[PDB]
Amino acid sequence: VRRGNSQYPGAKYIIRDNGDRIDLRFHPKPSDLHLQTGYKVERHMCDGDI
Amino acid sequence: GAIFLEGVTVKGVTQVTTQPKLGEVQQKCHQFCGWEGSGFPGAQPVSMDKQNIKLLDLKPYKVSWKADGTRYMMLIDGTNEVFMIDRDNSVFHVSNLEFPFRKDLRMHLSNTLLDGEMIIDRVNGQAVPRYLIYDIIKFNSQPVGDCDFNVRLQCIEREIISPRHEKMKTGLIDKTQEPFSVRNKPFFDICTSRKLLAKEVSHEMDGLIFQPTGKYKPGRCDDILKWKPPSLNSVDFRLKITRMGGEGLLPQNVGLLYVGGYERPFAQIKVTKELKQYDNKIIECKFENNSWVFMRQRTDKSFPNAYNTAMAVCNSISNPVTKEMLFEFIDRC
Amino acid sequence: MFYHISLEHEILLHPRYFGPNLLNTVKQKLFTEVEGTCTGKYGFVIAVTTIDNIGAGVIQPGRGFVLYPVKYKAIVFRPFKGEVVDAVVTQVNKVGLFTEIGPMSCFISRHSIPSEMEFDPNSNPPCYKTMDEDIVIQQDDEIRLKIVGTRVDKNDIFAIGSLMDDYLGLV
Amino acid sequence: EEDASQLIFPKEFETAETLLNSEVHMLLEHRKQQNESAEDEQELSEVFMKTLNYTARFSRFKNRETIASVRSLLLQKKLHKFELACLANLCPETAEESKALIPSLEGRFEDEELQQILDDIQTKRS
RNA sequence: GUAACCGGAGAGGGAACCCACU
Repeated sequence: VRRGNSQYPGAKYIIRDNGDRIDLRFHPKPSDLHLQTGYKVERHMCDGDI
Repeated sequence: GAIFLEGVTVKGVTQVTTQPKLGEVQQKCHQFCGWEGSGFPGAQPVSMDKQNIKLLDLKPYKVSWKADGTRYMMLIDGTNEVFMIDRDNSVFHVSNLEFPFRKDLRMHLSNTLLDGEMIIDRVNGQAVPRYLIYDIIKFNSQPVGDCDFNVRLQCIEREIISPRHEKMKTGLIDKTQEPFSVRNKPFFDICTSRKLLAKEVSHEMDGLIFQPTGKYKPGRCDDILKWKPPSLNSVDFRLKITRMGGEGLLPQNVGLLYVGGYERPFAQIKVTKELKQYDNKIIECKFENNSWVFMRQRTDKSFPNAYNTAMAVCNSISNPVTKEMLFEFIDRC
Repeated sequence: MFYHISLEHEILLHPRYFGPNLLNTVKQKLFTEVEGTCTGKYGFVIAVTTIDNIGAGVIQPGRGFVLYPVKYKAIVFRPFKGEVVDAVVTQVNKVGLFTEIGPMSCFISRHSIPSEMEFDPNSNPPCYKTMDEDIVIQQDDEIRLKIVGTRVDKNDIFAIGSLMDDYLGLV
Repeated sequence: EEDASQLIFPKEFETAETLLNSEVHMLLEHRKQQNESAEDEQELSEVFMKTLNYTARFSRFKNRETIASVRSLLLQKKLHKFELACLANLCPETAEESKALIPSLEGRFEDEELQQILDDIQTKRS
């Protein structure tokens, strides 16, 4: 997530338990970059993905 | 709300709701400050950190110490035309303050903007509201705000504090009849503040505020650094005590610490019934450990402070700047 | 009226609650979800005395959640159009009298109040009183009441009562 | 259509067992003792507290065996199940009062038997 | 430590025909 969308091995969205969707590619405020164990992160396709 | 000074009521100070004069006062305050946005046009300090403290050696500074008060701007534009402005941009009308002109004592100041505080000072066991003039913005259409900081301090002194004393010396102004005292906030060199922290006023001091000698700039001024004791820390949290139990999860109640302009819970607090009274109310919190905890509830404020404010305070509390921590840092110079 | 009924409910469990104690967490979830709850059809669910049966939980396809059909005995309170129960006063007001029944709160109106129960604003506590000054209805008094109509508000039941009926008054 | 006087009850709600204030109190106090022990449990609801203090102030007889005795003796006489608990909660002192409070009993049983049942109820009153 | 100064707004018709790709 800290790498983000610009760098390829990164994430595009981070989805929280409430369902709030944060977009990583447009200036994410450093507060919501932090993540807990319940959240989902939409990483890019990587090696070994099926 | 509209409360001039919390704790003590001051006679003659009257909040004004009348839109025609409110608009003129606010707009011409913006005009005097050359302030881009809306709201409070005055210069706003920032909390000191490891990066801020460097700025002290890059350029000379003047020092004063923060005392408990509310941010408050006097606009002097006539005999009774004194409209009185706080950080919330609210305007109050004060009656009996008269500002003599130094050349003609019968002439009163106009188009003058001062920077100061309402501080309650208990002397002889009685609360005496006082105004400390630490900066001047505008003076009789002259751009004194573009002058040097020491120059503006001397304008404050000679043009305001002295003519009034001249007129109480002759009795044409009565110190007893004015609603509250008017003074200038004392300023010293960076060397003097070291004695402040054999410090016998260590408990009587709320912190330090450092003023650069440069020209006045409105809004957020990055090189004006306030020093706040870390153990004494501290933001206005808008709280929604919420029973957040996710789908498939045991229902749980938590306190969500919201801030200004950020739609999501900035942080969480250990919600408790002894904290349930102030449901949906603006509060201050202390970040001693990884948990923000409640000291006092601010009924006066209605909005949580900004996200950048939250960031600045988080950085400041993460690097606790203590009196011994900067004492040596200036003693080396 | 208070009852003892068996009810059916299905609770979803997050996979993190599976643990070594899943049934205890199921019991806790059912308690926290149906304790103090209100339904317009069945009335107030005061407490669950026991859980009759906990069925086989089905794993939702595409979702980690598991739902258990649960049988449990619970005590319910749902009032009637036509039942009579004793009630306790909470507030005296000129529009009417506020009285408290179990969990639910109902009010008696002045026109439903018999005309003998005159108002006494000037009594230090506001009172409902006769001209003969015999019956004194006041704060915290326990009274008989006849509940005629019920309303559902945010899935919570409030009702209204009548007091014209005979013998129906102060205990 | 749902009327207590004419004895229309929902079909889903027909077979439920009706309860007394005193036995509701003993059940709720059992639950309170269960929750105060075995800590790390949710705090009881305001509804629970209101029902508990209501049935405490409205408890007719505290004895547990008295509950079973009055239940058994009144059910031995052929009466509808809903009427047992309402009669025992109201505790009328005269059969005229009992018939006024519950119109269903009006004409169901004679005055002498109804008053004898009521007198037994006040006899077991604590 | 101000009345966040706008809140990142992206959703951008459709039908028809023609050519072309595997």
